[PDB]
Amino acid sequence: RLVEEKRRAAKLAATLVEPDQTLFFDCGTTTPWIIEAIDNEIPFTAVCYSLNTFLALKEKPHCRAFLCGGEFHASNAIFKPIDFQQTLNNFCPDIAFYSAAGVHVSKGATCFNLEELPVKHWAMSMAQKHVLVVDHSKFGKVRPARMGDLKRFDIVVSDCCPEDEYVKYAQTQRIKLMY
Amino acid sequence: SRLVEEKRRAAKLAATLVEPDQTLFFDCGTTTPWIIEAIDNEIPFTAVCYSLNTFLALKEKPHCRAFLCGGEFHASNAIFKPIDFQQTLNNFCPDIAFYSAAGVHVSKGATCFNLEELPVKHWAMSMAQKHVLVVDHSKFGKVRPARMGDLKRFDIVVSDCCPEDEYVKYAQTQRIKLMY
Amino acid sequence: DQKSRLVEEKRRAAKLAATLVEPDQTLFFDCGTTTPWIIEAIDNEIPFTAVCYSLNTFLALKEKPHCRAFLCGGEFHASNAIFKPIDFQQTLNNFCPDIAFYSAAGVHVSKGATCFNLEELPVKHWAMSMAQKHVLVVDHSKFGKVRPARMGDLKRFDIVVSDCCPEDEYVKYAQTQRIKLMY
Amino acid sequence: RLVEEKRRAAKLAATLVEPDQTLFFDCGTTTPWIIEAIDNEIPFTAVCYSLNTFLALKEKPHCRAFLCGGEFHASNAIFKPIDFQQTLNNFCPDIAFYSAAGVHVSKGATCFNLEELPVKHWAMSMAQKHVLVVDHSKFGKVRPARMGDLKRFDIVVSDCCPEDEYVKYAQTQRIKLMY
Amino acid sequence: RLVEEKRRAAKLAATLVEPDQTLFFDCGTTTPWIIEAIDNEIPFTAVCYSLNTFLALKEKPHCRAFLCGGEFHASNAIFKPIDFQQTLNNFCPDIAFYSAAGVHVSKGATCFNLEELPVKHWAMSMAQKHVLVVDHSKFGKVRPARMGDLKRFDIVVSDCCPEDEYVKYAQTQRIKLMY
Amino acid sequence: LVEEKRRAAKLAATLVEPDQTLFFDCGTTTPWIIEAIDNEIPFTAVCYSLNTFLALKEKPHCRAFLCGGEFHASNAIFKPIDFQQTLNNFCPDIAFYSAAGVHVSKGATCFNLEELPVKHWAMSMAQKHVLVVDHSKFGKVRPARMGDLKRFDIVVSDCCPEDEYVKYAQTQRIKLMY
Ligand SMILES: [Cl-]
Ligand SMILES: [Cl-]
Ligand SMILES: [Cl-]
Ligand SMILES: [Cl-]
Repeated sequence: RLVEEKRRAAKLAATLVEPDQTLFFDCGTTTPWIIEAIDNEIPFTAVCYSLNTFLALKEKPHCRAFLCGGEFHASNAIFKPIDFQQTLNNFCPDIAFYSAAGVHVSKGATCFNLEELPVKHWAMSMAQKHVLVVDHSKFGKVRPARMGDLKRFDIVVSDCCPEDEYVKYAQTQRIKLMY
Repeated sequence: SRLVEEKRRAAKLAATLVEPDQTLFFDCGTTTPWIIEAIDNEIPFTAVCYSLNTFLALKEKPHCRAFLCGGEFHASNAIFKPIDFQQTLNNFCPDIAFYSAAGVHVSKGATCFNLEELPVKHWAMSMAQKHVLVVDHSKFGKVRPARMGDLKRFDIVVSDCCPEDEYVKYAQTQRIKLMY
Repeated sequence: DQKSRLVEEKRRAAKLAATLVEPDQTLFFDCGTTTPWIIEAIDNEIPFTAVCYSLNTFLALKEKPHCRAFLCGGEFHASNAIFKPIDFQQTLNNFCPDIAFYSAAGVHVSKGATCFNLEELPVKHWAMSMAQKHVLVVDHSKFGKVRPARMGDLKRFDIVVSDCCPEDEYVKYAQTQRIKLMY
Repeated sequence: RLVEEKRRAAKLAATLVEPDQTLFFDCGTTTPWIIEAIDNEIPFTAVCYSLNTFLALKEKPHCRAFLCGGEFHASNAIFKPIDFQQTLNNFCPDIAFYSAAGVHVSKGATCFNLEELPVKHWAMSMAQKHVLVVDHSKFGKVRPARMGDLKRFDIVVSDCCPEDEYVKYAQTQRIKLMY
Repeated sequence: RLVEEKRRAAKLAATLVEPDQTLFFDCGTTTPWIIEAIDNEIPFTAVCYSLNTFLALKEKPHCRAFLCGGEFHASNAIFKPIDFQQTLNNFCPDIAFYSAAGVHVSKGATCFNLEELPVKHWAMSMAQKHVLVVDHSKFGKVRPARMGDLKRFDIVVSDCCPEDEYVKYAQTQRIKLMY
Repeated sequence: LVEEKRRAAKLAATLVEPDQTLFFDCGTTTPWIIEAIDNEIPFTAVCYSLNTFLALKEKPHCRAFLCGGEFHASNAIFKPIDFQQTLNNFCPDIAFYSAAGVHVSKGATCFNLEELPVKHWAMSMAQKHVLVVDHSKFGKVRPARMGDLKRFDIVVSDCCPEDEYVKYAQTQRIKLMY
């Protein structure tokens, strides 16, 4: 589970949040720790597509919360839109916080489920700043559903310094590493 | 909190209308979750809703394919209000829509407390194939500020006991089936 | 002059009518120069929702910091600066107001409540059919007058608010029809 | 502010108005200049959803003015219909004049408030010709409420030629630029 | 199952095909009769998303057959794209031929399966002319998956003149009825 | 060489684990791999040819994906026009490849160049690369070059190839299964 590592990376990712921003939060067990770490006095607007992520936003007294609806999928408790992403097409989030099961220089960022790709792809195209929040265990892993190339992300946040391969790759692509 | 026993009986009767593989719409409130709980746990069905407690009840049904209408979250009745285009809901023509109402009045119609619930209630009233209002005996004669529509918009009104003769006569004249 | 005395009579009736507003109620305000004084007299700390169909009524609601204001749109008409709804399903059919506050140019025991403009009857009749409590707010000069547009029988109003008690025939009619007179 | 630039762009947009047309005017401080530029002898029907826009139409002696009613929102003094589906039924404007706080090739046209999206989306679905009227400062900006892709607009009107990025996108997508 | 009626409506729909057009064919047992009715000498490009439709196109010597890929669903043997936003982004068919289980004046065109809506919605958004081909039994029926309002279709083709309420709706909405 | 192809295909099928995401190349060898997978093993598969898809369609526990595009009669394949629609969404656990030639110098080759865009996609995105060829493919040189043999982690055949291939496989750390 690496809960302690996820919580530390998420706390560092939360330092990027500014008052009145519109934020996108991906699914999984890492992003809810970002929501918890945001000071409860900071007002913000948030969009999400998973039950545990929404329930975390619901506990923030100054969060204007939006949920992308659709068919419920038990894995990661997500909602998958039938086709058009009406709710999401109304936003250009200041920051999108992403989750991934794998981070690979050649293969890119991957996840376990294809059902999560439509919303992750929407965020990658419509958000203004892309922040991948992943514990150290995700580096070097490759899962079967592909989100995209690592160059799609502006910042990668983790619990400790990634291997030298990712440090050098991040320098070349101007990807900021926070750990 | 109050009239749970009555809400349970109305829900029990409403659940008998469900048939296998139907697409069902469930309104917000504390009555409709009891309908979902009363449905045969072995019957497969597809359900559409727009509120958190309604969705959580559908999630507990092993053979329910559940859809949630998204949008802005409103604390009252824990609903989701679409910004404008009802994308998820525009994909459905439910076999049965189960509605909630704070008031049932012969001339003013069915009413609720919150205007934010009217867009999805009006959608169901235009797109569902059968309209079933599920209300306890206390809703009859009450009028709240947000108007859902005329009682002739419903095919069936389900309650825990027979309403006053005023509603029996009205339902008989309008061809509205009363179930209690 | 006669203009200033008319405003203070309307303001006195409107100030008394404002005492009926309770927190979180949904209110309807009619058109004219009496209803804006009701809106102004409501405690600025009381939250409420209000629907109207005229520009001056809307502008008065806009000044209330805790008023959730709704304006019935449509085509604009110069007299009383009203909006004629094309479709009542747009805004008005969504409401069953807790209280409807009405204006009238005439109040008569047999001819009923009347106004000058037939164009205002569609919205006035809508409110009379859908609101939960009906409050007619009129200065004393309106009693006994009969204008061409008929709103309805005086018995359709739960409360009639004026700047002074009307003549005995109105007091007796109110007792027979269970109309509360406020003055 | 840029009042002179807004007036010059709006004056150019007004040249598209023909007698007896039905026009939609968006909210903001640019569209009132289009209304001012229309010849006073030209009769037309107009629909709007904001107080300042309506007051400008009321001042036009040969304008049959319609106001889209609903809940009042102080920002831009707009009215938001209770039910988007019942917005201005049976109105099919010949031209819709739109406002935007941001014009971006990838993110599209954006505005500051989500409460303005329902009537803007109504016009985008019902109007026969879509004209975006924006001063040069809107180009490159991305605001939190998204109206739609720039290809949703038939014409983009401005006070001067925008950067080559926009001239190129308009040329490839066949979007007319007027300046 | 009115196969002769489906074949008659399909033959009439086939008269709209012109050489070198790009055509979309919906799933079901009505559209394959349109494909059979097209002269085997007429060259054309076909887009489909179902196995039986594809196998019918594969036999047309001058047809360039394109298959919309994705996840296979046994009902109607269709393919559902992983991400609707990336579906056939380069095609703008001259004509889209649609299927429907229900044709209703108020509720619109409906089908039985939600998995068919993404490609049906893609065609409705990208094709230049929309032609619904339905036998007389579809009129008045309502199924649970909604494709859209009847006004989304330019032409409705059937095996006989439908009931007066459909003739009136079509006249008012400018929908051409072919039978 | 149906018996030889089934022999090699059956050996290749022993590599499949439940719940894996697999890529199956075109040709008449890969459908025999699909046939050999136990019908009770659940798996997800992506392909780009008609016969390969029809083979997946017969597996009751296979979640089947077909990469679309323009149909091409030879090897009955689909030529993708947009890699973003289906293929770029996958990083398969195992890619099972076909080839008409296996040569130390010329590498793995096929007859049709229309197959290279999808084969090259698989070679770059799959996690494990398994070339399944009967003994007759060794030493042949066809006109469409897939890539050097070192790009494949495993080469599955129906019998031991000539010593030149055994030694080359050892120097490249390629596993030979036969
Ligand atoms: Cl009057
Ligand atoms: Cl709102
Ligand atoms: Cl595809
Ligand atoms: Cl190399």
